[PDB]
Amino acid sequence: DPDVAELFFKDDPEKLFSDLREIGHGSFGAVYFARDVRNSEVVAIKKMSYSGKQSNEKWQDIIKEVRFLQKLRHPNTIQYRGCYLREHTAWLVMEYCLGSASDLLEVHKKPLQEVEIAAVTHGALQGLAYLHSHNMIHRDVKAGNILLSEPGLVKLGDFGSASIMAPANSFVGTPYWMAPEVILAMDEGQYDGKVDVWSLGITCIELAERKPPLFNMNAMSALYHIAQNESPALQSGHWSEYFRNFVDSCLQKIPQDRPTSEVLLKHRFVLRERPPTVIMDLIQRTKDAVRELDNLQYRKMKKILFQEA
Ligand SMILES: Nc1ncnc2c1ncn2[C@@H]1O[C@H](COP(=O)(O)OP(=O)(O)OP(=O)(O)O)[C@@H](O)[C@H]1O
Ligand SMILES: [Ca+2]
Ligand SMILES: [Mg+2]
Ligand SMILES: [Mg+2]
Repeated sequence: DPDVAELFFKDDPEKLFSDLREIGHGSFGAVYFARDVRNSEVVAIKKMSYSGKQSNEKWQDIIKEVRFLQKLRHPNTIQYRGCYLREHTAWLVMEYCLGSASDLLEVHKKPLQEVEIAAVTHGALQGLAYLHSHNMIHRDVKAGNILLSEPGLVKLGDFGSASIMAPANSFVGTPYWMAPEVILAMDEGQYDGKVDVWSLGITCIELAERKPPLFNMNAMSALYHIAQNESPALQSGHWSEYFRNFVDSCLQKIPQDRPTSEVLLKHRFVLRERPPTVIMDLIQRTKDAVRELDNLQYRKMKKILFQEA
């Protein structure tokens, strides 16, 4: 097969990686914490099976994601380390991140501090401006797809729904985070990288309030709501003016009035001076809490400590 010869390494993954532990579950299989035997380094492995009967589509999705991942070379995007094949299962290897921003919201059962939101937002934004400068669109920006890695960098992950070209016209994304002009393709229409700026605004609210607006409504009704109603905003007046302004700019409903990710890189919310260890401290803050969550042996957050086993 042309695609296997071109995109995959020939090694048997079973010989290269060990101590696999599930750290998540995707659409094609679990995602595992693992150690590369060649250097004792921890990695993340997304196993994607293409057996069964949906084999054709499954294989097609795998290759499409691999081709996208290998194009990426930016510090705020998840590092792709290659892929392997073994018995109808493709092993996509990536640098290992200790958790997602949503895992952080789940561990503390509290929104993040504004300075932490600014740091996470800034990382995700740099990653998005990088994709957009190459005519790509992520299309699924949300806290659950933003990963944190030691020492403390924030990276965009999950390129399963990305577009290699803009403008695009596919109904894709996760309802609560979807931009209005993407929903309007449910019928017909086109859009560009600005749909990610909208999703980033919703994600900012999600980090500030633990959930995106409309999370309390079923997905289908939410879609019509997003398309028809005016934009949501941060609920509380206690956040700084810069943060409130960043979110309101991200959530402009008229696409032409919404700024590109490139322009937002210079927004004061993102450029405001903050401690260079904000993320590191957050991670540590989180590790400490995971070790305290009662039932550490039955935790779904205990993975944040897997590399210590
Ligand atoms: N590089 C990584 N390091 C650590 N954990 C990761 C990594 N990539 C993915 N994960 C974990 O695996 C699960 C994610 O992946 P992805 O977002 O890749 O899944 P999907 O295939 O999009 O599945 P879903 O739709 O359920 O999110 C995530 O929720 C995340 O916790
Ligand atoms: Ca199309
Ligand atoms: Mg995902
Ligand atoms: Mg996905």
